[PDB]
Amino acid sequence: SRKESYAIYVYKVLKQVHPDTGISSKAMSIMNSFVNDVFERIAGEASRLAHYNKRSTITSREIQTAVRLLLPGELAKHAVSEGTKAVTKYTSA
Amino acid sequence: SRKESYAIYVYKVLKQVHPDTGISSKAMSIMNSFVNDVFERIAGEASRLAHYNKRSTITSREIQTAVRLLLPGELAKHAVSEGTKAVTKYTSA
Amino acid sequence: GAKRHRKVLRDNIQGITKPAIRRLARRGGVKRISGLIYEETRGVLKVFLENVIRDAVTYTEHAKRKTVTAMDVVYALKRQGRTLYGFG
Amino acid sequence: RDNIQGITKPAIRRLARRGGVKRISGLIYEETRGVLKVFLENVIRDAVTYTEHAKRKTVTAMDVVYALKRQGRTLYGFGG
Amino acid sequence: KPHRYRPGTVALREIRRYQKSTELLIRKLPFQRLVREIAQDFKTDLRFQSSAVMALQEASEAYLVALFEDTNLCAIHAKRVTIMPKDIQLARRIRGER
Amino acid sequence: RYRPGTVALREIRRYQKSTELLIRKLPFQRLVREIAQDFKTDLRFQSSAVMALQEASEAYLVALFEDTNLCAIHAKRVTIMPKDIQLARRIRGER
Amino acid sequence: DLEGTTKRFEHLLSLSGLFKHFIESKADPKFRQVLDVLEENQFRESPAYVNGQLRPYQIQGVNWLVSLHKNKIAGILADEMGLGKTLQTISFLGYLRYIEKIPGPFLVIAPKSTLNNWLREINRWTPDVNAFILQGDKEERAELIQKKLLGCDFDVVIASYEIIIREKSPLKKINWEYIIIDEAHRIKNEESMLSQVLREFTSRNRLLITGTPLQNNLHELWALLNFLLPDIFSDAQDFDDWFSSESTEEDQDKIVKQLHTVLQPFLLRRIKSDVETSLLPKKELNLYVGMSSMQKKWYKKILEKDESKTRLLNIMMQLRKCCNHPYLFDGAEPGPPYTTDEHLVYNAAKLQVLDKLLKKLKEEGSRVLIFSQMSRLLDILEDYCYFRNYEYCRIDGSTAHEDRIQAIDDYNAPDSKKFVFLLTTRAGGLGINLTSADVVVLYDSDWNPQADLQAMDRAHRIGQKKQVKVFRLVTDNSVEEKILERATQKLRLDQLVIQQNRTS
Amino acid sequence: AKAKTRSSRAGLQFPVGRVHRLLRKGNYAERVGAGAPVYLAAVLEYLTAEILELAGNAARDNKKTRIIPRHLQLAVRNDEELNKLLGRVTIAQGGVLPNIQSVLLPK
Amino acid sequence: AKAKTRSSRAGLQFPVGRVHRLLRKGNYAERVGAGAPVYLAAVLEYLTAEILELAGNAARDNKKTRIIPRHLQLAVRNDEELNKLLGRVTIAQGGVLPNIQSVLLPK
DNA sequence: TGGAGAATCCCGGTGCCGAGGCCGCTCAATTGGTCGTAGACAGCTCTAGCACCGCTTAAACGCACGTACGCGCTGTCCCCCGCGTTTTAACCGCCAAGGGGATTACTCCCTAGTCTCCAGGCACGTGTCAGATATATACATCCTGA
DNA sequence: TCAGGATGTATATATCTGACACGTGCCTGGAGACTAGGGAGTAATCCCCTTGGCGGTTAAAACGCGGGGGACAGCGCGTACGTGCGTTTAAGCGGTGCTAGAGCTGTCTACGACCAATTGAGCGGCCTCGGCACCGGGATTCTCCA
Ligand SMILES: Nc1ncnc2c1ncn2[C@@H]1O[C@H](COP(=O)(O)OP(=O)(O)O)[C@@H](O)[C@H]1O
Ligand code: BEF
Ligand SMILES: [Mg+2]
Repeated sequence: SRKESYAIYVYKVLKQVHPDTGISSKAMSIMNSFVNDVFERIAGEASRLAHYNKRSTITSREIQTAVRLLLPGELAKHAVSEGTKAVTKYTSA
Repeated sequence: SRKESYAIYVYKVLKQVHPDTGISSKAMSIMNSFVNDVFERIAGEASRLAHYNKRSTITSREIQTAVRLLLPGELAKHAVSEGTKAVTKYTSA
Repeated sequence: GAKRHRKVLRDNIQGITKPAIRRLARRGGVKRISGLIYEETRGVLKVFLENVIRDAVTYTEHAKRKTVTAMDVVYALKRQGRTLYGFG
Repeated sequence: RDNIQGITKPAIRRLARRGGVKRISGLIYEETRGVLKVFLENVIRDAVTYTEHAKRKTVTAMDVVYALKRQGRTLYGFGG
Repeated sequence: KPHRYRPGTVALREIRRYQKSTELLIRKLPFQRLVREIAQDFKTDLRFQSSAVMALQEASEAYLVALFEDTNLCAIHAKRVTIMPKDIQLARRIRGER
Repeated sequence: RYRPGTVALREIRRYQKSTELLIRKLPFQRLVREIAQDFKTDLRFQSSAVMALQEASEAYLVALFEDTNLCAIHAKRVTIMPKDIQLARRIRGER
Repeated sequence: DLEGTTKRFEHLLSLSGLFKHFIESKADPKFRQVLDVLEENQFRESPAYVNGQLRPYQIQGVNWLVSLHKNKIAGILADEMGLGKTLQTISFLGYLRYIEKIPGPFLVIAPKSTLNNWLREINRWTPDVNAFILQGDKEERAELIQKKLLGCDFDVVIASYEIIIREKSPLKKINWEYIIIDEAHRIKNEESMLSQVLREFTSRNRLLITGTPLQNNLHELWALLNFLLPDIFSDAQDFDDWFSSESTEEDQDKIVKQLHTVLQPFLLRRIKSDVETSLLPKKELNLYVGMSSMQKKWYKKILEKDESKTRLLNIMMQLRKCCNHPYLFDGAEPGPPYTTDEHLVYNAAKLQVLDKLLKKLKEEGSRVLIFSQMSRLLDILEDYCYFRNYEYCRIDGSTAHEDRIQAIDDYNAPDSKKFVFLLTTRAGGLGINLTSADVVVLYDSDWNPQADLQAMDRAHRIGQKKQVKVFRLVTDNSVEEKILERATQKLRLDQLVIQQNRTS
Repeated sequence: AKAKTRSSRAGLQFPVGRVHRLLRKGNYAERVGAGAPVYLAAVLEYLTAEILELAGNAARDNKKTRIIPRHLQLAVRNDEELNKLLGRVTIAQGGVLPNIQSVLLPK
Repeated sequence: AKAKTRSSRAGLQFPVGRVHRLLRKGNYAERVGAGAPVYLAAVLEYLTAEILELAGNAARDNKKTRIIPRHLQLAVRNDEELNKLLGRVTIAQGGVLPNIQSVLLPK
């Protein structure tokens, strides 16, 4: 059966960052696990926020708040900046 | 505005166990918090069990497994016994 | 004169006095206490409170409120893995 | 059947060296064997609970990963 | 001659007293001022509930009591009876809070 | 001959530089099967399942030994001891 | 009891049938049983047991009070302050002491600065009365309760506001004759613990006294009134909606006559202007001064939130501090040694005109009094008095029991060179007499204008041999202007009906 | 017919209907079985009765007749299963178990 | 017309559509907004890029051209914020940071 | 091997305030239908787990030997505890005054559901080169003796 | 203090190979389009609740000081732990053999969602007295110095 992951996207990001560096299979699996784990943490926190405020819709504002709760210190500012930039560009075009 | 809790039910259980002992208000608030917390723990564990097995229903089998995963030792054994007793009585009657 | 400026030295963290810290240690079961424990304890408490209050304020500000509530504090604690019973 | 003794003395010394222990007592070995047995008991009991719930008869790597995650030790690299 | 107790007797008596009681051990106004001052660095002009401040104080005192128990264990481990900042730091370092 | 405490430091550097496992595969596997024998009979393990158990166990023990070392230093020693292990686990709350 | 109820109705029903209407507007115990049967069917000589002379209106007030006593009905001595109402009370207690020959248990309540005055005047006039100032810590109150209060070795006892709250249980055991309540301003609230504990004591009569009548509302009015005759009213919103708040909707202004005629024999209020007793009025000036140029910058920093990184949770109070004085905001005084010089007066808006006025009044011989809300502002004023080296005495909240007395005496000592006298507002000006002073100045405005009036008339009483020159300070183009506007609003919301009370 | 509550049918005291509603609206899965609320209510009742029994004994052990947070704390921290369960939980106004270390005491 | 993927029009590399699907099929809420997946995908891409550049630097310092779990471990444990984030995480075939206490080293 | 002083417990009386019982009503829980799909169950394939044997060799083991370190003991001195006395700020009542959080009513636009279609992503080959492996030389570093 | 021997470790270079980077082919899941309706947003109103100051009491913190006992440093000694070496032992790798059971597909039915009507269990409001927390005296027990 067809099983999916984030391998191709992680590889594209790698070729954007270090243009001539490869990555082994075990490391690739590790980073797949990392992306899944972070995704699930953020989504769970956003879900709990939305239920907390008796709303029934996860929006970019709940995602932003969950990011600010989970990520530590200087990481949070850059993360929210990247998210805001992406959403702004998406809506503008 | 209506606000619902477990006061009356905790009180009925108390009157079954210790027929004459009372209970204060802060103690009742603590018991309410305890019941809510255990509810949430069991329900979340059962939810992730159902998701792991690619099911879409929370059944008594999921609840039983979640109890067995959360409660320690004798608590798990007697809780399983009580839950099974209640389900058997519910179906047979 | 020159008395209107004789008391400007609160420094709120000093509000956690030496006797209070000693009482806390006694409840913890400590029989004898060094003299440097007080400043160290004040630092530890300040860090703990900063973390909890940051989380509670984030929850509150998300909810478009201006009043930190007992529920917000409870959820901050629970998010730090310190569940608190007795406040709803 | 005395399988815990299969965790030999040199293996424990290697683990201690990786942890940074320069000089090791002699009673450490039984203590560490007991600690390891307790840890394994907890993790395997949770893993077998997941396996039995899934109505399988084979303990998969995912069951171990889930059990570790439940106890609070997330493990990266064995699938998802 | 004045009647003085041997050092440690009053310490043990206080230990029994405070492990018997349950009231809060920090003065409420100083604690509230501290909380408000700390909050001032995150969002200007907040407004706490009394129950919120009480919850903060409960949690803080429970945390400090547990930390002092661990500190006592470390101090005993070093064959002392006097708790020291290195004992506190070891307790937090093992807990994973440093 | 090397003076005591030299080969030990050399081994410290070597094993902190390395990455592989440190326990023999088959002894660990027999131990795992024996332990699981007490929960349900006639289980059956995937090789990756057993490997995951080994990775987790070794990581756990290494971290525990770092904490034990800290306690031993705290008592002004260089020799870890059972009571050092017990103190470390009690502080972590595994007791 | 019920016989007393019938006796009371003998005089209440002797007024309009409005008491009957109130009984019949209840939505009812057996008071109707004694009502139905009735429905279907002196000493004007200034008696000499006092040591002094009684004024004519004083004798009239004593006669009104003894009429209330004979009717066994209550009332309120709402006579304007400083009209010898202490003398009225002392002569009335002498009346109960001698004419009825009943010196018994009596209870009087006064503010802390004023516990001295009652004992001094009772000693000056009727030294035959056993009176205490029940002060001291727990133990000083302990032997006082144990020895004399338990020994029943007294006639009257003088206490403060809070001490009765502290000693309710050893005082409930003593059934009283009078619970004398000076400056009855704490009663305006029903949930006030003082009211909560004064519905508990049982005296044969309950003589409420005041310096000024109600402050804001018919609500306030019945809040005071309920504790006069409670078994008669025992009702909460009936009294309000029965009168409909000065015809709040139709603005008839004629139904006020019902209330006013009910209260006219049921209250006794006189004005200083009618019966002078001093033959000299008081002047009033509002010294509108500009808000200081230097603190203009910080006032902008407060308005636009510009110094920074500080709390502003009560913009009212923050702006009010700024309008009072700049240096209260913890840092306007840059000097690490905290210089004390003409820079303070230069930087504070009011103090320049204040220094001019002080130089004027020192030469003019005016003996001045200053009131304020901020004890810290009084600290700054104390430092500035040190700068100018004037003699004075500083009474503030929480000074002492004896030190209040000694400072008052030092100021009021004859030929006292104490030119100024620093004082707070809500702790200082509640009943003391300072006729040795003549001019009263307010540093700030207060959201209780009736309290302000209470304040200015400290020196404007019987014994004032000079013209009272009032100089209130109001900052121009400041929120204090709106303070004054709302103050005038609340003055007129009450004073029109107060003036209608006397006329009809 | 005649209404008879599911809690009564199961022979419980906790509200099966309320628990079923809470499982429904909690977004735990897409569907909820019919025996899940009964099982969960039985488990919650068992745990509640267990702690109440222990705390009642603790309260009677101090010659009291009303349960207070101190009594709850004593019961929980003295029973080892419940101590393991509520290992991360702080009970407000609960206090601490009396315990002085071995070497601190006078010899 | 001709489609243009949401990832492309947001300027990302991670799949916005896949994240949208996972959010919807994950029982996190009844409804899912339209900017939630874009935001979440951008954040995930940021974190991935961060770890990747640190691991690439480590591998280059080790004179290798491929990234391995050892390099991931070194990057994560040498960056303090990432270490705080992944505090309860074990990386298979990771190893430990080289570290010896001062008192153990010879004098 | 002791009484004397301080701490603590025993017992009864008192005031209070919150736990516990009663009551109206409303909204959530139950009862009874219809309908659609999740999953229970059968049957098939073929992967991957279990079992055993043979052979190589690297690690584990048992023992010898020496010294470094743990641990007990002693003395010293400094710093914490205990207690008496003075000062300070906590604590509760009180007074205002706004503001913010909840409620209620209405509206609209943003998300789920449905359908169509095609290209992005996944499974499957394939070559090749980065790393693993094996040797050889260079150098750092430890250790005993001078 | 240093010298020279000895041992382990890094640095250099030549050779395999199997794990990764890349190309093909296909199919399924994401994008485009369109509709309905309900959740979220906005306005207006209100009323409780948070804040800041003071007033006055009083309990707790602050402060000073003697002294004693515990932290700490040094010293000796004796044994338990580290280092090395030869012998044994079992891990690791390979290979062959077999089958349980994991994973998938297909059918169909029974169970859960949803809706509408009904009713009664639980919630807020209201009253009342008994459990509990002092408060004082007296009695007992503990600690400490003889
Ligand atoms: N009839 C009088 N004869 C002499 N002096 C009087 C008389 N009435 C009042 N005074 C003086 O006027 C002052 C007013 O004091 P007091 O009676 O306490 O006024 P109040 O009771 O209104 O405060 C007193 O100090 C008193 O000396
Ligand atoms: F006239 Be009284 F002193 F207020
Ligand atoms: Mg008078």
